[PDB]
Amino acid sequence: DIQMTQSPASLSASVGETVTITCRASGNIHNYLAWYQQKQGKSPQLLVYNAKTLADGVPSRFSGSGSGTQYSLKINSLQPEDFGTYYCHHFWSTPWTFGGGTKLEVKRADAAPTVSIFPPSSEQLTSGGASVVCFLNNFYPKDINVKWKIDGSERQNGVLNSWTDQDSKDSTYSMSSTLTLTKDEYERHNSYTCEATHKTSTSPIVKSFNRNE
Amino acid sequence: IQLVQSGPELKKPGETVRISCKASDYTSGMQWVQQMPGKGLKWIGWLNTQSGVPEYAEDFKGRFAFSLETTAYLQINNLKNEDTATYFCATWGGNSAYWGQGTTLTVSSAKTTPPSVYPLAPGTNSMVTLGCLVKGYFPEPVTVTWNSGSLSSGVHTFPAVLQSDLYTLSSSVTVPSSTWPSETVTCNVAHPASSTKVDKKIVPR
Repeated sequence: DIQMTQSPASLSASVGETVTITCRASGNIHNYLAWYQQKQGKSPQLLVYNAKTLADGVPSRFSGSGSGTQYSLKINSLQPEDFGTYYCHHFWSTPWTFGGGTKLEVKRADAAPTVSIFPPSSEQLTSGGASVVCFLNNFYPKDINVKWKIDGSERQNGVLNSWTDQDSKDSTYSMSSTLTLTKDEYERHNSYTCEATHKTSTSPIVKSFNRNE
Repeated sequence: IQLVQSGPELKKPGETVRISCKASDYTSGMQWVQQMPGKGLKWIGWLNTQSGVPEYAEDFKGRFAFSLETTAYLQINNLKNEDTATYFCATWGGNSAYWGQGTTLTVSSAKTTPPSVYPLAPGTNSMVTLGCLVKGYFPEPVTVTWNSGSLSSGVHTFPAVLQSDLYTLSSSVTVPSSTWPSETVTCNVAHPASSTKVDKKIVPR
């Protein structure tokens, strides 16, 4: 069993720059290495095979090198369609293992999230439920933390978060935070606040509402 | 040359499923790869079409098996929740590789449930953000659009989160305050599994 150690796991670059992705084999694989590219969960596209040979139709800014147990894929003058995840896959001896993968993301200017908080809808409250939703849209970089407050007190249980991938049009990231409650728990309080902490501010980026208003 | 795979699959823990991969030209041999949601690519094994000899990786020996027909199959036995993922098939030849579009497999004891769609309206600037909460559905996925597709800008749907045995997700849309509420803004949620379709008009509070 020859394993592949791929690094880095994450990489940020901008259109025009050059990045290098490396894979190391736990044993000699004699150039039996294949580099793949995968975008939005779609099917992988072979980029390079046998370590240094470009697949059919692959742009020349792609190039692989290496031998023995050390290989790397170099991408120069990055084009916007070059961003996605990459994987190395050897096929010297069974099992043909894949590298852990490398997510190559677009680097752009910092952008604070645009926060929106939405009270439970009429329809839902009628059914006995009360989900309070908060949107932290179009920010960059992706690191972000959300904190809920009910009547000035932090709330942690009942919260579920989801994160979009880097948008293909503006290179930003978005997040969704949802505080679920029962009609009764929700009606016992007046103020609801959604607070985001992002590197674009040393203060919380907040938005809130009050039932009694 | 192209590889086509059978559509999505939904099975219960302990059942069996057969995934087809049919080529148009049909040599070389083929391989199968597994990819769990949000995870990397994992090799299942490959089949030497010439010698008919299959070769599997440790974690797939026993419950996974390759077979032929221009249609290679990947059958999985005694399905486990963890078998949930997308499965790809692939062959090679000349100066490139050929992969299938992928086949999603969900293995759960959960009961197919349609989603409950709620309007997310503001508790005014030149731009206003609206949304739709798609709660308690199963299985995945769920296609969300706005104004039948007419609104495709300033729109994005967040990945679903699994709570209980059901999925929940929301969609965000940003339009001009001069457009809404004057002009109608409705989100359209379709849930193939339940052959369901729901429309929620975003009505101001």
